[PDB]
Amino acid sequence: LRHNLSIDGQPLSLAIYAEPTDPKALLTSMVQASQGGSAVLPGTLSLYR
Amino acid sequence: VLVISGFAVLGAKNQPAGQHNIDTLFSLYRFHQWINGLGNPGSDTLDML
Repeated sequence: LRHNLSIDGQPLSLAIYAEPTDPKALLTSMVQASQGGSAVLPGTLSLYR
Repeated sequence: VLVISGFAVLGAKNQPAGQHNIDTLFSLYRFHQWINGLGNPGSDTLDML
């Protein structure tokens, strides 16, 4: 009587389902980087044409 | 980016740069997860990082 059950202890009020929050999806993206050139070496002038 | 910053923008515990151990390993793992979750603006995010 105190816990509001039946004669055999079965609950008189149906327990709520408590539907979960459920998982979510994941995402990824691209990443870039930048660089410069190398020092220009003075070409040793040959004799050819 | 990490090597250019020299672990200064990564941080370290009781050591300069970073020693090859579990603390830096976990830090790098969490950092990579954060980079993956960054999203499309992650490129610019790392750019000003």
